[PDB]
Amino acid sequence: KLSDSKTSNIESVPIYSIDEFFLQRKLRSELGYKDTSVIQDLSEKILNDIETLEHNPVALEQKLVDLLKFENISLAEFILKNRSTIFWGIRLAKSTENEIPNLIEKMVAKGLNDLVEQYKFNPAIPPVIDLEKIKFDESSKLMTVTKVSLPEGSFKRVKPQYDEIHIPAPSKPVIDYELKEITSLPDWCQEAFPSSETTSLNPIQSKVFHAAFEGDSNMLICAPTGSGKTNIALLTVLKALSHHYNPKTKKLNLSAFKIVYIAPLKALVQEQVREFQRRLAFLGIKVAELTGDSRLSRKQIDETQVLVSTPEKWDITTRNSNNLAIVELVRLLIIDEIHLLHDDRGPVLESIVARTFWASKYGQEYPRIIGLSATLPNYEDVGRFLRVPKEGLFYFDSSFRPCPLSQQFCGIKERNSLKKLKAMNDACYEKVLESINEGNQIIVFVHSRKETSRTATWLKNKFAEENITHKLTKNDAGSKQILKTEAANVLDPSLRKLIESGIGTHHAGLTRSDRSLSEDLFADGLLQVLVCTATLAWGVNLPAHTVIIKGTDVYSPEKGSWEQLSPQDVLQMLGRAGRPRYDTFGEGIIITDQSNVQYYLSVLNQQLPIESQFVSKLVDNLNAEVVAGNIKCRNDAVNWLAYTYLYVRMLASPMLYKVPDISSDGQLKKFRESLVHSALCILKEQELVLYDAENDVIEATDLGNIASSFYINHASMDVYNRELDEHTTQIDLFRIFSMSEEFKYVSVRYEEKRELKQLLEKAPIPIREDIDDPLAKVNVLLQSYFSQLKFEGFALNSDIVFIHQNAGRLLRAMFEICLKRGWGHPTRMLLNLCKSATTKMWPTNCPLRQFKTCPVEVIKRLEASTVPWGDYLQLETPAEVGRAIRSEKYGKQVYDLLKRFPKMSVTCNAQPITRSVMRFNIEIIADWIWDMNVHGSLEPFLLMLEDTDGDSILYYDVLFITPDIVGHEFTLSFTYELKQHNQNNLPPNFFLTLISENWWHSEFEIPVSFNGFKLPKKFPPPTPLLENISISTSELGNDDFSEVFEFKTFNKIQSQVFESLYNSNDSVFVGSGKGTGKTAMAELALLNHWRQNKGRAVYINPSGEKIDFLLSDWNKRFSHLAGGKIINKLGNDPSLNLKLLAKSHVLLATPVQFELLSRRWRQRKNIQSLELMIYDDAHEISQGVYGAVYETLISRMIFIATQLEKKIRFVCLSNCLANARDFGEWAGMTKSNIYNFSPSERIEPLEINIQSFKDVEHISFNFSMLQMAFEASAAAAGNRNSSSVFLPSRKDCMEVASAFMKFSKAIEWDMLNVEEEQIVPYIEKLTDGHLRAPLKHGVGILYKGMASNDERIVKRLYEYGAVSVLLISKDCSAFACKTDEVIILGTNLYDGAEHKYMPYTINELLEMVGLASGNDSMAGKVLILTSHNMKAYYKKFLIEPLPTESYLQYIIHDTLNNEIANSIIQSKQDCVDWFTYSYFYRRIHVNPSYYGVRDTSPHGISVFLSNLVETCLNDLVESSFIEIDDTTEIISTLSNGLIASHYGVSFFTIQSFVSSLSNTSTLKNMLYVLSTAVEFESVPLRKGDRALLVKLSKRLPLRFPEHTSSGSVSFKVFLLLQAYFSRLELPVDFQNDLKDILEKVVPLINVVVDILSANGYLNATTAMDLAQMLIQGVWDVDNPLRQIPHFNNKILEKCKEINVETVYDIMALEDEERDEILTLTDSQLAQVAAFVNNYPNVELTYSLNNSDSLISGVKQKITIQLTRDVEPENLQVTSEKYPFDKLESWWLVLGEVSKKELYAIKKVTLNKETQQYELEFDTPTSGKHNLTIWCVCDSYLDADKELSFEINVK
Repeated sequence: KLSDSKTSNIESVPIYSIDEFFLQRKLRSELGYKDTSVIQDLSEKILNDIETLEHNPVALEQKLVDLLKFENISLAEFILKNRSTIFWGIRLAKSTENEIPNLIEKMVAKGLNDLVEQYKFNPAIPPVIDLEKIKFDESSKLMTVTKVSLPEGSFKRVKPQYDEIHIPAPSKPVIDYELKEITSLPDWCQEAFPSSETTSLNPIQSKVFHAAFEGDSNMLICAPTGSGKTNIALLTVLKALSHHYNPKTKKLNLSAFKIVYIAPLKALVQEQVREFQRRLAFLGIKVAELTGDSRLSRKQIDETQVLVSTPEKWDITTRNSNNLAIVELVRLLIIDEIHLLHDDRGPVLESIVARTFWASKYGQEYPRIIGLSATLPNYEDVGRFLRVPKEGLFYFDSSFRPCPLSQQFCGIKERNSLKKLKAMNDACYEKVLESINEGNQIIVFVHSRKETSRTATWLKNKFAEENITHKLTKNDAGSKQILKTEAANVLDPSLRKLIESGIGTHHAGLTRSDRSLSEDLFADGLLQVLVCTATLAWGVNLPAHTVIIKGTDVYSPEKGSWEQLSPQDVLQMLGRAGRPRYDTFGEGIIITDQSNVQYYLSVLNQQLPIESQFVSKLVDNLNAEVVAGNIKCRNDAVNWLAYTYLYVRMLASPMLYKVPDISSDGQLKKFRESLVHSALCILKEQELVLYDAENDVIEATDLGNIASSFYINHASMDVYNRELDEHTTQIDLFRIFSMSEEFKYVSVRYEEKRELKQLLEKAPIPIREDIDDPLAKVNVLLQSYFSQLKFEGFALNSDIVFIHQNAGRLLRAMFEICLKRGWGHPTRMLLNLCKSATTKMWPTNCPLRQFKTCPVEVIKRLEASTVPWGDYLQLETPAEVGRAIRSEKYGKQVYDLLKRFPKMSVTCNAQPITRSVMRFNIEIIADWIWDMNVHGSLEPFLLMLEDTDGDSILYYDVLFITPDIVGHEFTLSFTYELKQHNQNNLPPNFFLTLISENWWHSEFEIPVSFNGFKLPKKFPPPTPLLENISISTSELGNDDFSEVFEFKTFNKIQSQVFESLYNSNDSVFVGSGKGTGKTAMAELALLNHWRQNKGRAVYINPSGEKIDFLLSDWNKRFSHLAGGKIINKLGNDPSLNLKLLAKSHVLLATPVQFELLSRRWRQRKNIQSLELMIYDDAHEISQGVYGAVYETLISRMIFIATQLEKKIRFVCLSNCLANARDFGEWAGMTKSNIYNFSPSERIEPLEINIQSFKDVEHISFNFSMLQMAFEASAAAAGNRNSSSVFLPSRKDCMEVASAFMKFSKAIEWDMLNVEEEQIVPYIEKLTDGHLRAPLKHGVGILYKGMASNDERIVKRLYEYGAVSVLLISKDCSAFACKTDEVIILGTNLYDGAEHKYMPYTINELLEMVGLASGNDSMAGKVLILTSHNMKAYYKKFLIEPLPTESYLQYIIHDTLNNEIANSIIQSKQDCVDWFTYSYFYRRIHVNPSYYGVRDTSPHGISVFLSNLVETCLNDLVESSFIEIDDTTEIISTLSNGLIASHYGVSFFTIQSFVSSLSNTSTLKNMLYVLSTAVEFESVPLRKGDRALLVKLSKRLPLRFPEHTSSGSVSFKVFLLLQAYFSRLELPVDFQNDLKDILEKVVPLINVVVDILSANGYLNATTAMDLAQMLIQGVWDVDNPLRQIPHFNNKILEKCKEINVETVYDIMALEDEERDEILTLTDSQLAQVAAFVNNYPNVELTYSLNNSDSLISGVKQKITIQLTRDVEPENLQVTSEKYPFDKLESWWLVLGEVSKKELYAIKKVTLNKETQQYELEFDTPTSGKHNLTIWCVCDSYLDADKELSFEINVK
């Protein structure tokens, strides 16, 4: 443990780590005595002083101060704290014969504490090699053979200034194959080849056709200059497309299919993207240039199938693990210009090909490997490299060129400098005039940039001197016209004069339009000569008859000098020689020095060998692989090297690669080992990787990851690692930058010295380096680039270009390094430096400059204003903007930009979970207009939490701002384990900074917590268990009880609490780990409660599944043994539930369900009749709102026990907690029996594994985790321990199932875990097809919404051992299929609420973990796969349970309003009085920091409560929920709040409804209003489901209002309720979402209608009509028979024929009629009977006490009699669509239709066959009125009855 100072972990030492050599190591290392003997004697003396000193630690401290020479006191302190521990620890390790005495001696010497503490816990020889010796010393000339061979017909002609060595054009070849005609091809590809001039493939393209199109073999095609690579590629592309094209379907699967094209330069890449885009458009395939210049633009790249890119972008892409997801998809790889293997880039291509054939692993399929090459020797070896058989290995010579190319080599002989300029110029003019005089055009390549125009001038003047006739025109009447007319120049450069002489200049730097209009002139035959830069050879396809190369000797900043033109450039340039259709032959001519002669010949006549340059970067490519985890020992690298070109070429030729001994090693194993070690130890010593040389183990480090993933050379990384201090400031960073390997050879030429010094003098950032020093040059040029200066010299320009080219990735690497080390200012500065690096601007410049569309004149007025830029942002009007910039015109413009500038507003706070842990909660709003044109698809932001100083970085993350989160402010939270320094001494404040990754002066930072906080006191100890092999079924009084538990023995931890449960009648708490058996504990309390004949018993549990099981379980074991009725509860019908409570001895309910009853304990007598209440899984009283309600419940029951004096017994069952004391005192527990055990108290052994993976914290999971998981799973299955895997969702289960099939079907372990024969019948149980083929291969699946039969089958099959691999959706944690081993794949799940990925929490994960119990002696095994940001937290809180805090603070309005409603709380004081019974109140005192308490003092807490309540009460009266009768004052409930409390709806939902519902609102509007309820926030919102909702919105008529976000759940609800009304077929997800939605509707629509009916708005009758639709699952507009169960369209249709519409006609239907209509099965028929024979029929009889004599405005009473045809046995409503219970309730309504006024209304339950109700109403205005009485049912349709009558008013 490395640190600048002593920590408590470093200080204390355990015995087992104190080995036989510990002390001397520690002394020697700590003190610094390299010599052995010194420490050898010293340690002896120290231990002797420890031994013989029978005094004290002080005397030893003195003696140690003496021996350790008064310094290194921390060492003395190490010795002091571990005096006896080390002193005896060093002894025990020497021998057992010494040990046996030493334990006794140590025990007798009172050392027993340390002993209990103790009990409580390759034959390698490395050969060094010189990498310099291995790399080729011959420099630019890789000529391995001086002997060149020319074809006959060639000849040498000597001339005064040069030798002309020329070779004639090659003869046409005689192929013995007939070419494929364009029409001879298959049908689906005819447009892959244009209506060509020849309509046939050429010989090269024809011979290869077989394997290239009909076969799928890997291959290497080596062909001469310009072989039409496009078509050759297209053939193979078309072949790859084959096995994805559907058989009969004339369409093509553009999924699970990708192709890639690798080309040397980006230009050619773009050219091929163009040539492959429109060319393959007809197939519908999309092509793309791989935006490798963006790592964010690799997520959206997936929509394209054809990728064209550079080797480096591809290498980075494939190397970075995050992209491994889509690598498997590729099945075709075309490498263009493979012959670069000899070039410096080769190692990359080699690395890629190596990568392909290396980590195939599970894949077993290698993509189509196809290489396109030039004709050069060693094509043989490239074959063995690329795995090419002879069936694909092809080789063509110059003869098969589409246009034969003649050669002429000009060898200049000059000794003079300038005279060579005329040597080239005269030799050029010789050939310019030679060619042009022969009636054809020419093209010329130059060595530099502007040189093209300098050469153009010389040639123009040389002809003006003489001819100017051959280049003038081919016809002055029809050519010089355009030359003088349109071809005459409009463009602006000097070309105005040049172009008129018939010459061209394609300079890489001219305006695009100029270039276009320029090359179009050479194309159309006007210009007779085109001079150009190299770029033309790579980009635009513009052929010419003769090509001439001038210069050849080119400058290379990488080497800081000059080198000969590379072979590839020459070949590519000659790639533009000739015109196939027009010319019979082409021609190439070269101008070079006689020193070169043979080299360019060896290039252009098949002599240049292809040798590997891999060694040069071997160390880098090795590092990359080690990072990938593909190398862990030497032999991995040894095997890795076998897939390289180097290897093959070494095998083929050991004498050229300098291998000493192939004689012994012939396979080159030993050599590979040596080389591998030789590189690996360099990586070791440079701190890239960690390597144990002897024992063979390799582990990549942060630096290695940064090195590989950011594509940096190891040397630079070393420099950065070693030079970069934590104290580094701006000035040093530039020097650190300069020292990079990339600037190794930056020569400070004296020619440049003057011009440089001019800059160096006046640089804005100090440079300590002298003018004659590379570092200074680099620094200057970079700082110059940041000011975008201009230079005249080519030498300077090329250099600064190179610099600013690499500066980006270098600086990014530096930043990442600084961030990983946690150094503030370095990263802070470096980010802005990277920004300046990319944006060409200093932080002193105004960001308006950064916009591509901005006011030019405005900015310079701001840069020179001295005014803070941030002050312009708050100018909220174009006027002030116009003022600020001194312009009306540009004000209106820039105003829009200010409003479009990335800016945010943030706020946050601190929350101490526990002493050592601080939680940070932040809330952020993004405030700008997302102008896509500039912002792009995404704006990243660096989030950084740092210390007081701004030095050390505490926490960091990256926030990704997308378009649809702007304006939509949101929250985020994270964990920081508090610094041990700060933990003891409170610091003032931290700083939370947020800065844009690429926008200037967006930075905004703020402080955190500060205002003072009290950290919770460190947790007290748990209560361990004393020895028990005790308790039995016979300790139970009744023998009948003994037959319940069966297992005579009681579980270990379970037996302990027995006495205080089975016997004692006291309030009791049991916190026991989940999986230990609390379920069985609960039963004892009941058995005691029962045997003593107490009374009604209430079992509470939020876990629905467990309730559902327990009901089905208990009445099979308990009901008939003592006369008890057990029954559960559906909260959806409180009225039913009340009766269920009254009608049962014991019941099961969720917290909210029972709370819904208890919230009127005042009236409901059967509440206080209770005596026993069991509170299972109580730990969830902190689980949000439902938990807050759960808290409120038990709080109430306490309050009831108090207020009604009669005591109630509380039996709380929970999992492991923190300080149970609060929970105990809260529930009035006897402090004696509030048991609380720790997690590590499990009755069985559990072994939890946890693994961290990088770059997954913002996604579900990745490939490595999947592989890991399946490895662990199969490995577990191999040992008869079946495995259960938890996944985020069903989708993932399916995908992972497929993954299981491919994974298994490619290895040894791959079985069903059972016979392949006996299992077949169960495949016939496909009630869900999805599970067919997966389970068929031995993988079980489980998901929410699964059919009952499926779940039965699969789970039972799993238990039978039919499958050891179980896949479970997180949702189904409830389905507790306990197993031998559990796996957790990913801990993140996306949520559209917070608009990001959300992590698993302790409870879910724990509930998952609980499912572990190895067969008897076997340990239960758990594997958790997660991210780096979470591992610490999980391992922290899974062993040390998280503190249970109160969520109650969020539901204050609801509970307060409810308590006010029952007139329990009447005064302000009574609120606080009530609060005293809550966990919140007892918990806010022990951690006032967590709950936002302003003052830590108890006084402050009381103040907090007072202020809280006051604000709440004001909030309540604000929206008319309560009324405060002033004076003590007294408070009373009002309508809205009374409704809220009555039905149990959130305050804000009510508020929303009130201010949204109107007298003009309609059915649609009421639906929309309904969908906005707060209660729907718990409804899922899966990633991308919106797309599905849009698809549904086109099937449904009602339109969601466009003036609200469709990324909200209200949208989903609004649509799905319609889908429910329309009985529309839905997905498996939406139906569960639908069920969840429907669960919460019944007591909501009642609130709607009750709101409406209170204001006298007759519209209430609408909301009712809505209520019916919700219960029968149909629009109230359809045939009254559709609501009947199973009445399909056939029956519905038949009913027309018999003239039947109403339900009444169906029950009145004769039997002989049913037989011909009801074709349904018996069950369905039974349901039909169940619906029909309960369909109510009522008769309405109004009886007004006096039908005329009413006083105006007097409250006249009317009596309404409701009668029923029969006595109803059961008001249980039936509906095949509504999946709950419900009463048949009726609305009585009295209102005036003409005035839309409802006079009276009454909600009733029509139980008796006849009854009557009294209503009273306000007599309306004087005159006469038409009153109408409705009687409607809220559960059925078309059974509604109405009456109307006239009234007269005085």
